[PDB]
Amino acid sequence: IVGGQECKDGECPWQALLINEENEGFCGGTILSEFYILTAAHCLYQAKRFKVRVGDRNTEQEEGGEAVHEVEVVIKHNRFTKETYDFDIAVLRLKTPITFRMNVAPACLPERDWAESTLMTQKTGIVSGFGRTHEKGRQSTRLKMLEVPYVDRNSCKLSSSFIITQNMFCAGYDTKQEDACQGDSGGPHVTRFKDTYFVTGIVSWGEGCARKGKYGIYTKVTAFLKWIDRSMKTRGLPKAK
Amino acid sequence: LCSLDNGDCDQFCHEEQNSVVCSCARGYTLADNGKACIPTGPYPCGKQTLER
Repeated sequence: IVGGQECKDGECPWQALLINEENEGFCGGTILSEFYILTAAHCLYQAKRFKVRVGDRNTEQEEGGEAVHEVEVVIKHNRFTKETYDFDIAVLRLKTPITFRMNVAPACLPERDWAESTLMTQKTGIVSGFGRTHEKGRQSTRLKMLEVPYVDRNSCKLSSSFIITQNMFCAGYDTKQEDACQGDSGGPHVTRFKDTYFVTGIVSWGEGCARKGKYGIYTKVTAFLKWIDRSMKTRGLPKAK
Repeated sequence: LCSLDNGDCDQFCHEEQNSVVCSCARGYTLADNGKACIPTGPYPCGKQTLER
């Protein structure tokens, strides 16, 4: 994350980190329940073997809490096109449930319409992650948070060099250099409504981290809400809708 | 109405049968006044784990 702040204990508890074969993290995720995590389908391709870790705020340290879970079944949207990062969502089903606890809580899933009218019309959303920190935040493995305002589709579609389908939405500053960067992908983009936080996006991609004129684009969770829901009931592979 | 101040609900608002009916996320119960949501267990959803 470029120039945001860190998460105080308790502050960003629905954050999951995905680690690969050498216990290095590559993408992030959001905890939805004791069994499911949400991440960005592309992450499936940045490592060959990965696990999910929760309750951690410093990639090169163990403070306690820090649990590692294995995956059991993973649903990737079967309309994920590696070339467009369209339909960039996957839900993981773990093998052993999460013991929610200090610094480990889920994020809420809003209900479509309400989400549309209230969260998505808020002025900002907040994103978090453990990846690339190009700014002034001593150490490099801490968990950060950054508040990104929402951008309007016209100005999004007119900035990006590639397409913005209706499942992507843009957020970030236009000149300020604070943004989701490499290693935050998959990670949560959550909107706060009266002291409660619901997930509004999954970090998907960007054209560099904090490049002036570019914003970061996230998956439109509100366009996958029912998909997610079914996915949390089944235990299969890709599925659609 | 909902828009106004979102019903005055803590979370979701709906309009149905000429009334405003609010609801809560999974992990919360609608409270007595019909606007607030009460946790059900120690760790709700979307709440910083402040304390313990």
